[PDB]
Amino acid sequence: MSLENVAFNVVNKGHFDGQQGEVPVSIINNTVYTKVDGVDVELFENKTTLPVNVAFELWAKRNIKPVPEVKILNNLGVDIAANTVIWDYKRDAPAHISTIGVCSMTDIAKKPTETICAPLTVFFDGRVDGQVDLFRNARNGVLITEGSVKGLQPSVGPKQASLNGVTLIGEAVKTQFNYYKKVDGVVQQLPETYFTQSRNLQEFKPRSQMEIDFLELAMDEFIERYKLEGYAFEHIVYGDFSHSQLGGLHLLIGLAKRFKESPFELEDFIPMDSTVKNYFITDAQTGSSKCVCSVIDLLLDDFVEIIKSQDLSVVSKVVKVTIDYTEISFMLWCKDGHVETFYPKL
Amino acid sequence: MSLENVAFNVVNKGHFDGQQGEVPVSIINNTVYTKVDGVDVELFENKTTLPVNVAFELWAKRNIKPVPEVKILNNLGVDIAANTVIWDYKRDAPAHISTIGVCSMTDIAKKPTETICAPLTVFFDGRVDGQVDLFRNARNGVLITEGSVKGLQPSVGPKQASLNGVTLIGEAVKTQFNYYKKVDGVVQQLPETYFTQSRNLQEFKPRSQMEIDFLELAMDEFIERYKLEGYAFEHIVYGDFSHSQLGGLHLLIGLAKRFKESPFELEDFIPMDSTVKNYFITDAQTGSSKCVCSVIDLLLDDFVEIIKSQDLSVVSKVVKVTIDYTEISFMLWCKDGHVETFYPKL
Amino acid sequence: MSLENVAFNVVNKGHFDGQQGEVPVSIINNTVYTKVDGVDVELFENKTTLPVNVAFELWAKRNIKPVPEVKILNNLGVDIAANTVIWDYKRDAPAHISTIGVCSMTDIAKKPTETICAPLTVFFDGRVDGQVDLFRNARNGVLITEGSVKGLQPSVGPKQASLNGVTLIGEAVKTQFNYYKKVDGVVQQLPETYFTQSRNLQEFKPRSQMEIDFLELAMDEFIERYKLEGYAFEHIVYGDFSHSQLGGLHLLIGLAKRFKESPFELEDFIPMDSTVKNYFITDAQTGSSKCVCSVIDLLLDDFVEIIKSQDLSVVSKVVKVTIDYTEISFMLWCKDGHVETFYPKL
Ligand SMILES: COCCn1c2c([n+](Cc3cnccn3)c1C)C(=O)c1ccccc1C2=O
Ligand SMILES: COCCn1c2c([n+](Cc3cnccn3)c1C)C(=O)c1ccccc1C2=O
Ligand SMILES: COCCn1c2c([n+](Cc3cnccn3)c1C)C(=O)c1ccccc1C2=O
Repeated sequence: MSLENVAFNVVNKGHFDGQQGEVPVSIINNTVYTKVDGVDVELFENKTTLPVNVAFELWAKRNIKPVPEVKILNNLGVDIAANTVIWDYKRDAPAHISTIGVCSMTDIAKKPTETICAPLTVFFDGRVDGQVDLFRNARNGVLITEGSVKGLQPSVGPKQASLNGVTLIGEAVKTQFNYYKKVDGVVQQLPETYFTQSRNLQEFKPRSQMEIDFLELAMDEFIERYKLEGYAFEHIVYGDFSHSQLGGLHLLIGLAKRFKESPFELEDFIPMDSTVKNYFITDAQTGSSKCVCSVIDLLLDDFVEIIKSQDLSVVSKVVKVTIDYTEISFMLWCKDGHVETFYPKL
Repeated sequence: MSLENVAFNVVNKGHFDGQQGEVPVSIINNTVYTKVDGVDVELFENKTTLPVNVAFELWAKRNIKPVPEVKILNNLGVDIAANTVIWDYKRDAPAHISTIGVCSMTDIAKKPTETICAPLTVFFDGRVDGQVDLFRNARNGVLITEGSVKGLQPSVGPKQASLNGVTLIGEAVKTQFNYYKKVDGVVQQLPETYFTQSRNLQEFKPRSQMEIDFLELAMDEFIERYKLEGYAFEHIVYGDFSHSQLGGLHLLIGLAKRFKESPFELEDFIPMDSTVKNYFITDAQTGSSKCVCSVIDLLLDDFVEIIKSQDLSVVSKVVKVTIDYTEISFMLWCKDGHVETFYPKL
Repeated sequence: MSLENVAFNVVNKGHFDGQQGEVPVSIINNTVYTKVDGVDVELFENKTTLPVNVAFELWAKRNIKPVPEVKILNNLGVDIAANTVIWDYKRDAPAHISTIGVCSMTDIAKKPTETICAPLTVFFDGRVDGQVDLFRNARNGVLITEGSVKGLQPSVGPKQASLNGVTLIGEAVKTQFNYYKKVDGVVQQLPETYFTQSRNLQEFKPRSQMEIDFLELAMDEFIERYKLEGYAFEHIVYGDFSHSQLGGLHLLIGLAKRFKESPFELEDFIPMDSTVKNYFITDAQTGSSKCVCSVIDLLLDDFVEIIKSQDLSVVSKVVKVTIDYTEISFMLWCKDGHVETFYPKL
């Protein structure tokens, strides 16, 4: 361990790479600086709740390969990672507060076989040599692999993974993982799940013919083509901006469509990675706004499947949907056999 | 009062909504965090000169309806608001340092009828029940309403208002208010005033045929059409970029026209809401710059009216114009019956 | 000296201009505020390693004329400036930690003729009266002028200079300087040098017919036209995104071409001004990434000249090129008389 050594690696290798060497370091203002040719240059600003120098080290020792999005790990109940740091780029902080064989200040253990780790769900990366076997010996754990594991039934994970804070479907690298989980020394069967698409509002990319049609076509043209009469897409997806309180607008693709033609404000008042997000929206054009707007990025085809697979005979009820391996509650309101609204409740 | 309760509301409702409940809270680094599933998530970064936890509470209890822009309130001499917080999004801080019936740390009173409030100009919102009557009983105050008040002559305010930091002309909600003011227990007659348009440089929207022509047409074509020869629009509005010191460029629409074709730097060295703004501009293309460039966003039609309504017989003089209810001083330079320049002086 | 006076100047003149007057000032949170109509407004946030009030003063007293880019001054070995502050906008801090006749807290001297300055390479600005003569009397120094100096052989500097953080080729102002340097009281002959173009990725402007062709034409079309077969532009300039480790992509123009069609992430892990830059790149489309990607912004014509002026008979060797007056090392890899790669090594 050495602050100056960590700094040397960041300067010379872009991250911690176990290289020998030292550079001069100063710490002020929750910030780490290094001296370059007689002047101080900022290397790291600490936005975590850890000590500046500890956060610096964990950031430097972050996983720089494609890794599961934090929301996936959280949903599977991961407490800690084996011999790596999953950096949470949404929070600009470590996904997990403790480590195993990374950093002396945050380590609870050097190896995941230590008894302190037993009650924790440890994340194992099958791409790293030996970690598949560690998962077999672990009481509680989650495992990812690129291929088959002998004697374990896989769960096909999302297409996308996070690489240095960039969520992408890898072409030059593999981002689709098989998932395995153990609880109390017993291999679990992971449930059937939809997956969120983890897209952003600005450069929203469609991933189906339906989504291409939605973005290109007008509202009534689209609803007609896919026979979505009575499912209240006008409200739920397209959004209603007629009243002071903004109605619906619960699918990300719907936001992307409007943002294209008419910008608006999104306040991310809980800035973290989560399967579904709450935003305080204010529509700049109309002045329609709402304090808590639940937004989820499902493939529109998946959302259509879900809403078409519900009974529409009651006024209001909770609808449970497994998304990203967690149970998301939706509220379904109907009237005379038609949907009034269908939105996630967090 | 309760920090944890305020936090609960922000997490669950997006703002303070008087709901019961508590969440775990940590305060570090002038920042408020809450614990979500074993990890700390940032709720609020304090950029005010108040204590972090006080600023947090005032922000949470901000007015989330369309409200007057801070510049309007400042110009009318408002010192404090009755039973609400006008959040200043330009400064990312409370518009007023004291409160009435909001927060125990900043309250000077629970109700505006208390004698401490007498010398202060209190802001009353007629949309809130009872506040019209409080204004009648108040010695010093400013009132807004959507409609008529019995026995009071109104002043028609700006078309636009601020909703959650977004200045807009409301369609789904009403943003145009009637204004009333009292001084020493006497109802004032508010002066005839122009209003600034409160637009931004990037997505500048024209609001007249003249403004559409200005943006579309070339300089000489426009000046010809509206017979603006001798009023020196070339300098004042379009701007002169021939010399090291940038000449003119005092209307926002003029900046918007050039930014469209040729980007430049604007240093907002006094970041606050004000009827007219001073910027340190540097033109990227030419290298023409000026330390103090006074810029005001008047409707071009209004600006044309003002400059055409002046005597042009003297070399230099001060011209007073009521804008946003305050007296803005302009310097008018003329030569042989022609304008040389006409710009606001702050 | 006076904090309140410095603040008065910033408020009234946009920078320090030696005007008399005072405004109320508060210092909290490494931030300087001033009181305007009963509310605090932020004037300056300190991002330097100096005391907040010292950094404020140096920033206020920054040079607001076109000045050499910091990388140029660093390369020429400048330690200090005579009677001015070169503000480093890349680091948001003073380029030099000490001053001469600027600020009482940072001054080592009032005038550069003081004996403390003898071992330091002082930067002299010939546009300022008397400083040419000070350079003649100085033991160690660097001088810039707009025109000829009697009895000194000039070095023609870059076309571009920095004006208030904006690098530009001046039209309304002169940005091309003659350079002179003295070491141990002896005038030096500055070496023949290429210059970097100091452009940015987003609004990349071509400055030759070759560069226009590169941006417009496809890869194979361009390589054919300029007979660049065997120089491995496919790898070096255009970049290879086929493997998990990103190959090549060492010219800024190459990044600009791809960013146009396909965005990517650049982590500037040493945020300073330097002749060549190291970035941690992650390609959003492919997932191809690399921790240390050396990038230099040479005019493509200059880069073509350099690579065509090398012997290609050995497997690997270091190639030294004078750029921005400093020796930049390139690694040249060849195979059977063809280039494999040619990239800067820092
Ligand atoms: C309008 O209230 C009458 C009964 N009702 C409610 C809802 N809806 C459906 C709907 C469809 N489109 C637009 C608006 N509402 C109806 C018909 C809600 O979705 C709702 C959500 C959260 C709290 C309460 C309610 C609620 O009471
Ligand atoms: C050039 O000085 C000769 C007299 N004069 C001055 C002005 N103008 C008008 C003008 C019109 N277009 C471009 C430039 N100036 C003239 C003709 C100013 O506007 C001015 C502003 C602030 C301080 C002083 C002056 C000032 O003295
Ligand atoms: C692939 O290794 C076999 C020998 N070699 C190496 C290089 N190249 C050229 C090349 C051209 N295009 C793409 C990739 N490489 C070859 C042929 C490097 O550039 C290099 C850079 C830094 C450290 C080591 C090496 C290195 O060893």
